[PDB]
Amino acid sequence: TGYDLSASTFSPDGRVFQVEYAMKAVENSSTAIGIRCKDGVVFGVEKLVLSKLYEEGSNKRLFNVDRHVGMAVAGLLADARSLADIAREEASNFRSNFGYNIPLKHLADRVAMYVHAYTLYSAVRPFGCSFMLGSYSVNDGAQLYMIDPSGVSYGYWGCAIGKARQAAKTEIEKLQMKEMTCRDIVKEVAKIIYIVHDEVKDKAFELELSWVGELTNGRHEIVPKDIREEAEKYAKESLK
Amino acid sequence: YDRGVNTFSPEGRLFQVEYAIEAIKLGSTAIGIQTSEGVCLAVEKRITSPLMEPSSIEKIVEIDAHIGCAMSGLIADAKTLIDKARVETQNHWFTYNETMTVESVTQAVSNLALQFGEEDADPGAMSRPFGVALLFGGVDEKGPQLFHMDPSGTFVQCDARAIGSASEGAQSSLQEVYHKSMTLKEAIKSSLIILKQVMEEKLNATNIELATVQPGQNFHMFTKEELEEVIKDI
Amino acid sequence: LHSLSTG
Amino acid sequence: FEMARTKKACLIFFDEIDAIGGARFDDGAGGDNEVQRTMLELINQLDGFDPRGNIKVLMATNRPDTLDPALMRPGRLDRKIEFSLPD
Amino acid sequence: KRFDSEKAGDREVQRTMLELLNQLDGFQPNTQVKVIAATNRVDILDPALLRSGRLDRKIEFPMPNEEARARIMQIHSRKMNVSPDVNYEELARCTDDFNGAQCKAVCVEAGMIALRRGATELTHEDYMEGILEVQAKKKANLQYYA
Amino acid sequence: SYDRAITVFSPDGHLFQVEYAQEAVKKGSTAVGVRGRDIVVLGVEKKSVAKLQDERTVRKICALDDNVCMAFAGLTADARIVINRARVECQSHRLTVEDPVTVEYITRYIASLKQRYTQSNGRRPFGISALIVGFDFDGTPRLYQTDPSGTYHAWKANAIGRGAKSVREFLEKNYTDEAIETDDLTIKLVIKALLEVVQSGGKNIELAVMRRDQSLKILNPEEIEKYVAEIEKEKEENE
Amino acid sequence: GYSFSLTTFSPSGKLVQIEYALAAVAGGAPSVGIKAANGVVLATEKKQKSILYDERSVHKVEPITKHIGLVYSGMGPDYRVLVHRARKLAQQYYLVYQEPIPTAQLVQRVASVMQEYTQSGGVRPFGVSLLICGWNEGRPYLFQSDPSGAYFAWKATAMGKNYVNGKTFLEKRYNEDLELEDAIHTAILTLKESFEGQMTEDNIEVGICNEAGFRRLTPTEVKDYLAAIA
Amino acid sequence: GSSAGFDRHITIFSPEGRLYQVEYAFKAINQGGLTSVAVRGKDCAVIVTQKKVPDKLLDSSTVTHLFKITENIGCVMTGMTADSRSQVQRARYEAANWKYKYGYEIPVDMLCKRIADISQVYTQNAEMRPLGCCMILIGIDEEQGPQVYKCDPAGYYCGFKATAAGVKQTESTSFLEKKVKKKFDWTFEQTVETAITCLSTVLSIDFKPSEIEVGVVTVENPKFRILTEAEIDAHLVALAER
Amino acid sequence: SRRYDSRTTIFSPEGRLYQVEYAMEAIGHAGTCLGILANDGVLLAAERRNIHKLLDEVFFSEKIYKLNEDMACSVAGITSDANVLTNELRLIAIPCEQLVTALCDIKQAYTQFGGKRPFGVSLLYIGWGFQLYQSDPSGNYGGWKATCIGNNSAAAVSMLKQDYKEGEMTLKSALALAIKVLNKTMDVSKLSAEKVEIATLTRENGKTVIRVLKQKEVEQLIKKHEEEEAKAEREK
Amino acid sequence: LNQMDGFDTLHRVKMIMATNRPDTLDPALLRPGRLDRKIHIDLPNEQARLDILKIHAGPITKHGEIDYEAIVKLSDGFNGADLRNVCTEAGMFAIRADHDFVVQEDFMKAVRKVADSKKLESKLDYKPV
Amino acid sequence: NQYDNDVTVWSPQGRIHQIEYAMEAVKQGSATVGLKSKTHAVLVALKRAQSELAAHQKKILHVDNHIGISIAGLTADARLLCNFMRQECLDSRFVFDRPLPVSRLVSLIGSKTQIPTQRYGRRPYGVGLLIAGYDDMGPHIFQTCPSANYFDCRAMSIGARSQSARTYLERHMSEFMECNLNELVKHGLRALRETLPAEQDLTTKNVSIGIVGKDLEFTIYDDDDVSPFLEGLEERP
Repeated sequence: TGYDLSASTFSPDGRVFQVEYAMKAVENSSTAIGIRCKDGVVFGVEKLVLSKLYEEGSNKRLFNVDRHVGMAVAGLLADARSLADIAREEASNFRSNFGYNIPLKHLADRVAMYVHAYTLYSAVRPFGCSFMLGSYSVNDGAQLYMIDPSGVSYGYWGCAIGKARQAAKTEIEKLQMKEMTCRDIVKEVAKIIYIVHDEVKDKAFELELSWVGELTNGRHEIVPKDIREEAEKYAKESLK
Repeated sequence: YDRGVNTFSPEGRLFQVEYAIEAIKLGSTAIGIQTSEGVCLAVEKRITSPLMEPSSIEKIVEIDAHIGCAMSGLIADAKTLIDKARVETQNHWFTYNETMTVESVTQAVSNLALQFGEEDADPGAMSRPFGVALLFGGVDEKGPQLFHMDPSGTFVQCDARAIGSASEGAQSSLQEVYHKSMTLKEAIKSSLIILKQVMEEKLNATNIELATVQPGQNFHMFTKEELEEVIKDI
Repeated sequence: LHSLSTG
Repeated sequence: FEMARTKKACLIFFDEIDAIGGARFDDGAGGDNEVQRTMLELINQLDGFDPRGNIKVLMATNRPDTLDPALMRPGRLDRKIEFSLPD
Repeated sequence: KRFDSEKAGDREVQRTMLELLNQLDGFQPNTQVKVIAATNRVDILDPALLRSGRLDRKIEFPMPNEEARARIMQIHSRKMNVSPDVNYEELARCTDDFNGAQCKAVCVEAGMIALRRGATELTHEDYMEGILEVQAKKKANLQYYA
Repeated sequence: SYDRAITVFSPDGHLFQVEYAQEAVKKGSTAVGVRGRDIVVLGVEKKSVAKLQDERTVRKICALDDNVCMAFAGLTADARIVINRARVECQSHRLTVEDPVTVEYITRYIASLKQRYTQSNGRRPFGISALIVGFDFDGTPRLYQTDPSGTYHAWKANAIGRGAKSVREFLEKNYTDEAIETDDLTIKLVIKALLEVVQSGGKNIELAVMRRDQSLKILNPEEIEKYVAEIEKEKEENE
Repeated sequence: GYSFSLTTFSPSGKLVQIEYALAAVAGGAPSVGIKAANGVVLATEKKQKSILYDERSVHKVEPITKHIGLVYSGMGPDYRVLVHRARKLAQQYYLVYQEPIPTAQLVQRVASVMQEYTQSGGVRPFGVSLLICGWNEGRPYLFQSDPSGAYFAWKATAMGKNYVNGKTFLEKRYNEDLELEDAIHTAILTLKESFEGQMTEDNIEVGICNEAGFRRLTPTEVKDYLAAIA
Repeated sequence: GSSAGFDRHITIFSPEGRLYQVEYAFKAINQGGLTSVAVRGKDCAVIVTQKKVPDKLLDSSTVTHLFKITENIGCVMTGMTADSRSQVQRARYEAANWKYKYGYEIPVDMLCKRIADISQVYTQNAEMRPLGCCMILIGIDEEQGPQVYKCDPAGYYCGFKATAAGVKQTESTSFLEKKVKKKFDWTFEQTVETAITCLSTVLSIDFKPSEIEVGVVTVENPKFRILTEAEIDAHLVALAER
Repeated sequence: SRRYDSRTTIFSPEGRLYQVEYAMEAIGHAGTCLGILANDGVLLAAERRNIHKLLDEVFFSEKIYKLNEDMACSVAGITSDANVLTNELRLIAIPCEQLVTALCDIKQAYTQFGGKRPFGVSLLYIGWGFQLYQSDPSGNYGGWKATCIGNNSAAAVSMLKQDYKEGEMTLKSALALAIKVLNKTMDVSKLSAEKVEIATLTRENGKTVIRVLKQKEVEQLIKKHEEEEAKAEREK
Repeated sequence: LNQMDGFDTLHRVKMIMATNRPDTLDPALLRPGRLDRKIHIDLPNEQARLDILKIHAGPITKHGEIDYEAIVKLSDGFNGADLRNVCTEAGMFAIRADHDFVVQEDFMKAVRKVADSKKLESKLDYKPV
Repeated sequence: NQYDNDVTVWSPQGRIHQIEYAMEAVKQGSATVGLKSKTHAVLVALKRAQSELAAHQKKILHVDNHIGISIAGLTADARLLCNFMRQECLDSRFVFDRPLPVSRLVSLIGSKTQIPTQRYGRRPYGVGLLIAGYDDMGPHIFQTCPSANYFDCRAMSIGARSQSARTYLERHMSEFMECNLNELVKHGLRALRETLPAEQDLTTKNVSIGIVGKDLEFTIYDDDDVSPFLEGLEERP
């Protein structure tokens, strides 16, 4: 019909269909969840292996846009890495100009505006990835924001992006995240990721775990392998 | 039309590149042969009128004292590639006091291909691929060498390669008559024989161009007398 | 100019 | 297709199938709705709930890019023979 | 979908659709007849037809994934004399963006090719080469790549 | 800046914009160039000669330099730009090399400019074909033809424009060494070739010659009328 | 931005986008410009769709210099852009020449901008017609600049909705001996003929240019002039 | 509703002189499903908007269509959230630039005048689409007093005694017009109650002090403040008891 | 971007530039403009289409503009593009042919690259010997003794071709010819002075004088022409 | 049209007409002389969605607290058939887990599934002209 | 056919068809296999010749002293990417006096190849790369796609009929780590054999082997130097 070929064209119902197609690109990817607990934020990713040939760590959907901010992506991994570099340069510029670590609210509001800059012109296409930025600090506290292809950044307690986003949100709502700590939230994130995974459909997934909280002194790091394996065992046992 | 120049077909083909490759089949037939005694380049002038001067139809070009080029297709498009070859050469000599490898010249010319675009391009950037096919022939440390270049920027060394309108039949004849250990005179005679059987007109010392790059000797365009000497046989 | 725009 | 099924073996040739085989679209108005219904009926006859029978169809078109994806699907057009220009 | 026009329109087919809508969920609640519908383009349907009283469950049928493609090929190779060396997993890996009909056509064309060379048993090469036929890739001389 | 590929390859392998420019040339007035022994002659059909038209301003034969002049066929406005660029480069080459340009050099520059306009973003090809005649530094007369594609060739005699095919056919038959023995015979050959297409006669012929070590000389209408009278007289004795 | 012209010549030799911009102009609020012997009057129908709109917040009749003013018919935002452009051009002329720009020169520059928007790449013509009133050399000046960038010197004219009948009314109601107050009366009558409902001191905007310069009439003065009508 | 060419795909005129892309941008405002109401009083201006939190997972502290453009100027955004954030950031930049270049706080009318000038370019150049958002700015002026300005995708702008944007813009406009016809210079409490009553009556929600955001500016303190849930609850109880 | 591009500067399959032809069609609907050369001066006679009774008359001329101290021009087509071209003409300005060549170079460049629509304006230039030139949107210019552009240009050119005695004209005979032609080209059977615009360029005291005739002089010319036509009718 | 409002006045006969596309109706039919009132049966609001959910979840066998408010919050844009479908899908999730009752989690899954299925529906905002 | 003409047009299914079309260019290219061990990373490329009178097109390019690639697809785009990577590796030496890590180089190339996949009038690089390198982290095999998405693979294979090589690599992936260099090269050659038709066989003319190791510089072996690797493997069944 011609109303969806460009992002600079409005539909007669006032909707930019290119942005919606970019959102569907995100909805076609595997589910990544993130839960903001009492003393940090925990990111979990159901990173499927498309073949046994890829090494353990390829296509890392958990990024480190700063020393205190982690990024969980879902959708086009090339656009995801481009946005990860954009966020990295935004945090670097914030540190080089103002002299301190960028607040998660400001980093989210800046990367979201960079994303929105690609939803107005026919010279470019909207980003085909949605990403969650999570951080923790003693002053600001645990923060978790999600940014979609349109550029809408919203703070969250528990969020999920991917094809099993609704089921993951339903499982997340059962949690009393506002009271429990990271050491339990990692186990629950593993349980949710294992629950929403579809073994008869695309199978053989890897659990990518990361966190940022007071137990890491406000530093985003990959969850240690021992804790990750304990969470994996708990998640497998929870499936009976 | 709706398509841009930098558009991929569902089969993975660059549309404009394939369309430029189709332009060579309308060009005149050129035949290059590489032998241990040298590189022989031949091309048909395809004279369209007795009034046209054959000497002005230059389709074999001195790239440098050790390298020549035979072009087929859109000859006007080949002028830019020839100029870049002749300027890129003597720039290697300027900085290193040595003649370029034929492979290096062909690679430098190949880098020009695919350097076209519509948006996000320089004002001097080209708009379409070069609808010409080039046959570089020269002498370097690796002895005589013949390279074929096509509008896709894919250059490859060839023992004996035929481009142009009669590329298929001339290539088949080259495969039938080429052996690795043969003299340059045999190569010239075989190329002339293959040309004579594919020309629309009758072969004479005026409607064809012959050139040779031999070790020791320089690039040499065959004169009318030299052409008649080898044509008088066949 | 500024006054005209503002008033 | 009813009279084609009254024969043990039958061939149907659809010359210039792009006349009715165009892809379905919604242009606000009733753009090519009836022709789309004809194409849908042809598709249902080719591969639907009921078996087609011993009918082997054959369509020729110079505009295959305009054909509906459901018509260009195996089970309705299993073989796609390209009549490219001769070498 | 119904539309508003001043000059012409397909009001008769819309009347038939409105009768269908009334039958599905209208004045007389018919709760003894089950209704199943199928379509390729749900974006064309009238929103009154996609209602949650007429079509409660709208099941999406996706492209068969790798395991599904292998399963479909195995299903359609049951009545076929296939050698015990075909790698249906490899065939599934080679059939990206193939629907179930194309997966069945892969087996059909493999049988075609096995008959073409006179073999009485289908080999993995027959399936691999019939994948090319089902792909229907246009003829290309792209031997200058790499 | 407008950066769109105006000239792109057709699926057939053709540059359709170049072919359309050549068609625009084919819609132009017939220009004939003949390279003689010591003279080069350029005769252009004047299309229609309105009595109110200042014939000085509408001139399809223009001298690029003191030794080079060209006659075009095609879009007059494009031809003016090509002529101006060629004149500027002729002056630049004279400044640099301290030698008047050769016919090959200016022809090559014109063809290269045309090819650049057939391969640049946002530019349509020049819709003119040129017949460039002149004398080299050694006194050799030279005639060259360039087309909108950017390909140029040397010709003993040639014609461009609407009547190009028939005039070239005539020239292929009557261009002989005897026919170019003298300047008068060369001019008569040019006028005959133009009369093969021109209907009214000498009224629609603008003829300009160039002799060795001389500037371009435009023939006055009475001279062309005298030449046409000579050809008409010679026609009778051959019957 | 696009580098290709969005306004092109139709096969019938018409700049179609300019005609469509003129059609947009003809759908705007009526505007009347009358050049009297001692000044010019620009009147317009500044009618809102609700009382919630602040009538005095935005003005359709805006000054450009101390002696030049504009009133538009067409699209509001385009007129605001052209108002800023006209003011900037007037400031440039004043800075160069240390003298307020003549009305004709400002009209020419503004029309040049409007034409530039009919030929430049990736832009549409302004959907406004500008009535420009000024006072120079002890003489009044009235001009109309259309979307195409063409300017006309008008003794009296009307633009916008019902502008043809307004023009016909002005032919039978204007003479060169009119005074400024009678010109205001005639302009208010011209608006009233195309007006629907009643004209209050707030739903129309009137400005006048005389030897004292250009000034937009306050609502009280418009109220007095309207009470003069009835 | 005639069309000719790309008049529905880019901001060029239709045969009847309409910019369909701008009208579609206007329709994009209702895509968010939210309605905002701004009411101006004798010495105060109030913006109220419904905040929707579909699930407890969403951090309700971040779902805010009320943005503090400057200390003395506030705004409420209606429409696409990303375009709303873009317009808010641009308005903040323009306010800061005005303060730097001219030395005094930007007037509320001029802020939306500049924003509408920015958004008019989107309706003239074809390479970009208009922002599908509507800004309502409120602020206390030095002399004019309270000021409310709606600021639409077309580059149109006007002052308002009371305006509304979003899905229920017309019903709220009718309600506020009926209230204004009574010609009462409302006090601060009266303006807040009028805005809350407009939103509630039009939406029929019977608000709780967690479903609406209220931001006020008053002459006594010419600063934009977002009312807390207790402050909103006070007005809700006052409305309920009457 | 490619979707919305109209490709103004391209070649049609027949070798024509459609935008240039459409601009010429636009000029064909413009006001009639005449240019006549004489032995002592040149004249431009443009039909005035801005003939509304409420149109103020403040400008020195409507379609006739002064480019320099030696030249004048008249336009047919889009008036705003005419203003742009005349401003550029004044900026460039000099021999008449050089000025026409420069403006035509700009006009041609607009038809070769840039993607913009061409200047839909045809110009008639008069200057000082005395010379008259005509330029088209394509950038193709040509000198003339008598020429016409705009409405009924073909009929005017035929009338001049039949009536223009080459070489033997003064300013008076050329003015009479201009009135005679304009009477037939315009649909008005009377051709009042308010619907025409005559400007003459002549060499006086070694200086170029470009003067637009007053309405009284034009009425005198019309009266003389109608009296001569009545005298011709006296024969029949 | 001649029967609703024509030459013969209609006495003691009332006409109720229902449509979900009133934009396509003939202007004479929509004329207030024939269709005097135009009652907009709009999509349910929060309280209306709560009422419809309580109506349709009434006969559903449940144990545990049922927070209808959460389903209302996540039911934005739903219609009455949407909420009946929410109850039906909650019961269907109960059946799929082999249960004789419905809990709040089943309602959560049902409402999210119905919201997902709502993305295929085109424009519904149609009003008489 | 309206959603596939440009790289900035999202299809309604959330796919960019121009990117997939560029990805098919790699599938049109000749097969190549890159596999790594505990200490080595090797690439085996099956060169193709347009005609038997023309040389086989080179597929393995030397990028740096420790990094070398195998190309599949457009040779000119491959040369552009190889020049970019050579320049990046050279700049790393010029700045930090250290080799550029392979993981940190593939990231730069995946960021470079992503820019054309988002801007109007640009096209994705119609070349797929198999990068074999060695660094402090050991050997690395990376696969770079026209979609600008790269994978860190234990053993990858791209090109025409490369999925048979993928199957062979998956079958024998367990023994890649502990095998020596000769066994690794034999595994690569055996994997590449699966991409050939039944009648074809690996010869010196159409096999190129690029090897990088802990103490071994990246070296490319051709017809004369491939024989010490080819003669060991036995004839396939």
